[PDB]
Amino acid sequence: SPVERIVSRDIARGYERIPIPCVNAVDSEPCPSNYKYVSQNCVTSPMNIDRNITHLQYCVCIDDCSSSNCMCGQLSMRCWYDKDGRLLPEFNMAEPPLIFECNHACSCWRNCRNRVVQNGLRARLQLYRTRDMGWGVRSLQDIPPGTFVCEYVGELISDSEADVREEDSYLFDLDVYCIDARFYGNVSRFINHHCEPNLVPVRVFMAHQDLRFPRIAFFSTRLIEAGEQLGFDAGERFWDIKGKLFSCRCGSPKCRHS
Amino acid sequence: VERIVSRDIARGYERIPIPCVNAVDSEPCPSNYKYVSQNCVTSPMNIDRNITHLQYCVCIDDCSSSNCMCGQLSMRCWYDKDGRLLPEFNMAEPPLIFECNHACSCWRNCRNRVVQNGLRARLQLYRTRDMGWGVRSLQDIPPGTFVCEYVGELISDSEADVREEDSYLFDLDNKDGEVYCIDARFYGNVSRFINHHCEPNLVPVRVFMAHQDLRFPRIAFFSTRLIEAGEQLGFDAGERFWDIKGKLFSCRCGSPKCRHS
Amino acid sequence: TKQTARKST
Amino acid sequence: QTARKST
Ligand SMILES: Nc1ncnc2c1ncn2[C@@H]1O[C@H](CSCC[C@H](N)C(=O)O)[C@@H](O)[C@H]1O
Ligand SMILES: Nc1ncnc2c1ncn2[C@@H]1O[C@H](CSCC[C@H](N)C(=O)O)[C@@H](O)[C@H]1O
Ligand SMILES: [Zn+2]
Ligand SMILES: [Zn+2]
Ligand SMILES: [Zn+2]
Ligand SMILES: [Zn+2]
Ligand SMILES: [Zn+2]
Ligand SMILES: [Zn+2]
Ligand SMILES: [Zn+2]
Ligand SMILES: [Zn+2]
Repeated sequence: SPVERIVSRDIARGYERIPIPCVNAVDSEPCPSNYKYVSQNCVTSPMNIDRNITHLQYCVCIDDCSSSNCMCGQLSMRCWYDKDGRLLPEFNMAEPPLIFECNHACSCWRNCRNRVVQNGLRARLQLYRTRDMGWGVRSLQDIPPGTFVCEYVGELISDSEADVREEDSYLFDLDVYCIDARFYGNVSRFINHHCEPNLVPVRVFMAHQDLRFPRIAFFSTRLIEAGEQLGFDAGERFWDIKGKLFSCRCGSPKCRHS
Repeated sequence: VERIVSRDIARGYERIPIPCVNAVDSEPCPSNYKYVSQNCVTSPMNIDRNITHLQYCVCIDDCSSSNCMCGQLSMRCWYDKDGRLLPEFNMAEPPLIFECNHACSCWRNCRNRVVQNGLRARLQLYRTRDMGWGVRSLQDIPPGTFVCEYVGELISDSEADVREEDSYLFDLDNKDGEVYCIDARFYGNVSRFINHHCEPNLVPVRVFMAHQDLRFPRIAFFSTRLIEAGEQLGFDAGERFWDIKGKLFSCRCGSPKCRHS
Repeated sequence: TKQTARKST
Repeated sequence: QTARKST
């Protein structure tokens, strides 16, 4: 195969806190550009998200929000983040709770314990050309278990609108409303499905608490070694449609959709 | 003698701390409002954030050419390489500024992005001798520099007209009809504490960043001259302020050219 | 006028 | 009748 070619230094055009380069050690496919990279969700037609600041629940903590008196930890069942911003080992990755991070109505500081997803993407990720799966995303560094990796970002749309979108490859159900990353998306639109995934999606609230519109944050379910491809389970709602077209090629010996 | 009564009124929400000091009396840091670093709403304002409604540039450079659409909307791009307004900028009659946005083809570090990068200057909330709290700069600020944004709760003209506390109301438009206001009484940033001065060293400029809903400009204060380390910040609150307030107290800005005393 | 004081640009 | 990913 070819020497690895750098096809973009940063697909995010400087919108993330580190670059996300795109490389291709496989073929002559250019940097994918059939979409607009956005680092945070957007709308076309109005969604009418409740952003009334008086509707936020918030905490009155006088510490770093690591005590069980933190309202925002109570809304999350407990604050699940350790000192390093990783999910505690007791976090239920099979059936995650809703996470309520602290917000601008809370009395606590911007650096309190209960603020991880709102700080954005930190890990060094790379869009790369796979052999048999199109584009995929890898980590350039070791990512310990329980680490916030990236958010599924895109265009917030209604259920009805999602049903008439010609392309459905980039649809994520909220739980109804959807995120479509087809026209507007971030790096997460390129993550492939894996039957034994190293990422789990968690529903998170931050600047608003409109329960119709959780934000989708991927956390590592295990140590992800430098070089490894990122993968999450796309779910039955996906595979029921896409299965009639093509089979899963994740190569797991515990694969469920080939 | 000066006491530091808060190391940061912003609780870490700004890029640098904004300390509060009191060299006058025994008042603690003010706490009867909520500090917020960006505008909020209570009642819905329904700002048009349809991403397909944005006008944007297709620049292949750093947006320093006269082809940049966003510069064109601004009349021209007014920022130099250090992000300060060009000397030709009309501070008596500022144009609307349209910075680049997330729909533009350019990178996040292009020339036409200043107010969206937020407050940078080293500011300090302090107790004045006779005007309550004021805001000073802790460092020299060259002319044409973005100092801070007037941030608060976005409300209609109608609602603003019945707010009993009107010391922190800022009209976004001077016309009749459908118009909006920022109230920094209950939610606001450091700008809520800036006093009126009859010869101001700040001028408010209307700016568009993430959305271009002309009903909701954001209010960015730029320096009109070199502001020296230690100087109090001031802007001209205008006639729609003093027409009400001047019946209650006179201006104490101390300017020899004071117009409201 | 208006009823309440407004700063204006 | 479109594919949606699921949390
Ligand atoms: N486990 C898997 N097996 C086979 N194809 C997959 C897959 N995961 C993702 N894909 C492909 O990628 C699409 C999801 S979008 C993910 C990025 C995509 N590989 C790209 O090149 O842009 C799917 O509809 C399918 O075409
Ligand atoms: N030039 C001036 N002369 C007299 N009072 C002023 C003034 N500029 C501001 N103020 C006072 O401050 C109010 C505007 S809000 C500015 C912050 C205020 N000093 C505070 O302590 O919270 C005015 O209504 C007036 O009460
Ligand atoms: Zn708390
Ligand atoms: Zn909180
Ligand atoms: Zn907190
Ligand atoms: Zn599989
Ligand atoms: Zn441009
Ligand atoms: Zn632009
Ligand atoms: Zn630009
Ligand atoms: Zn005066």
